[PDB]
Amino acid sequence: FNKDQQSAFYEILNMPNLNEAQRNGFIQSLKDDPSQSTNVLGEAKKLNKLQKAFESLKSFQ
Amino acid sequence: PVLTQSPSVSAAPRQRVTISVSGSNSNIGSNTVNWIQQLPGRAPELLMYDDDLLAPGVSDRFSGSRSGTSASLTISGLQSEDEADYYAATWDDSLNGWVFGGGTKVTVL
Repeated sequence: FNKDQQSAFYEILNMPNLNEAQRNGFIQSLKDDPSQSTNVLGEAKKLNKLQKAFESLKSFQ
Repeated sequence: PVLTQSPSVSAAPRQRVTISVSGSNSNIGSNTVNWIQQLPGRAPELLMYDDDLLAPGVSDRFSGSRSGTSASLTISGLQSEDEADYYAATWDDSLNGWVFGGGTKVTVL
């Protein structure tokens, strides 16, 4: 990996509100699309925050 | 509820309305805010997350902000369909869990 792919990869490995299909999808995207690693990371962060928000909704009911 | 929202706002169609929530250092002061919408007689749904992002399929007439220990939700071009109870949600680092407001009822005339 280049530096961008490697930093996006490490963060994406750790995200607790991704499932393994999503995580593996973002990691394949980093491999396929190295010049957009920061974009891939942004998409993964948004999804992680949305699925974390869905947990707050479950807690609320 | 750990978070403080004003219980009710009255409004008319086509106006803007802004509702707010007050928190403290270890909840809103440290964590991004979510908004939950409960339409009359419907289950609650996610409206907004990460302070200012729209949940999938939510109208771009909703916008949100977080500053210091406060957060706000603004509804533009108010519609009869917007009459609902709006609840704030965030993580609390002192309680180590989800905290919520008691809801703001928005009535539309």
